[PDB]
Amino acid sequence: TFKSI
Amino acid sequence: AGSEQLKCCSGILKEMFAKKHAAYAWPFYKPVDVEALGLHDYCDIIKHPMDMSTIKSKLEAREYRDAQEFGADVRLMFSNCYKYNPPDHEVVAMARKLQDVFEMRFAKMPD
Repeated sequence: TFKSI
Repeated sequence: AGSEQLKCCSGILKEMFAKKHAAYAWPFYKPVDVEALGLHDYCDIIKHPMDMSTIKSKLEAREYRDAQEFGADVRLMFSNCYKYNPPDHEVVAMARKLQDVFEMRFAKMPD
């Protein structure tokens, strides 16, 4: 999942 | 007291911004990017976003009456992360590591 890169 | 504690609060936030913790602190440096793919529902779920730069700005603008208010914003930041994300999300483990730092310093603050 994207927000934590 | 009120005065001394908020100076400690500034020190705590400074440590949270330090290289020492950057590996897990960085998702919290700036407001969550609600324009990015995956975050289209962020504002539906999180009514009061918070991040370290906003807290730094609040301290500097003297918007906290005491350590308690500063602490409430730091914990808001963490709670937003716990609320929005699945508990197995990598960003949740990062929040906990950063929160370990905050809670320990905040607690050890003189009284």
